[PDB]
Amino acid sequence: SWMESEFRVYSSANNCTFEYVSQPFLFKNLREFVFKNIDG
Amino acid sequence: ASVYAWNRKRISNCVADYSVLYNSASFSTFKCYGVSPTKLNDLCFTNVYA
Ligand SMILES: *[C@@H]1O[C@H](CO)[C@@H](O)[C@H](O)[C@H]1NC(C)=O
Repeated sequence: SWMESEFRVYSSANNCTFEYVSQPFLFKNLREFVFKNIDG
Repeated sequence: ASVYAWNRKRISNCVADYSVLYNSASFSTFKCYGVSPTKLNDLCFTNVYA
């Protein structure tokens, strides 16, 4: 089996304001994304 | 919780069907300030705390 740990990304997290879970966002395959942040 | 050390819950990212609590017979009192309890189902807030 395999194990994954987010503790190598951050040591801790507090005061969480938002959470969302869905399906994965991600010859060879080319993946393109656009990230915008408008009006919150 | 005890009154000197009251607890808080944060409510977000949900649909607040306030009519469920307003029309409940399990309460002895229900009073609102700054808002009417019969209009709550038509309102949106940035945060709700209980
Ligand atoms: C959590 O974050 C919100 C938004 O920045 C802030 O208003 C609130 O005071 C923070 N809570 C704590 C305990 O820091």
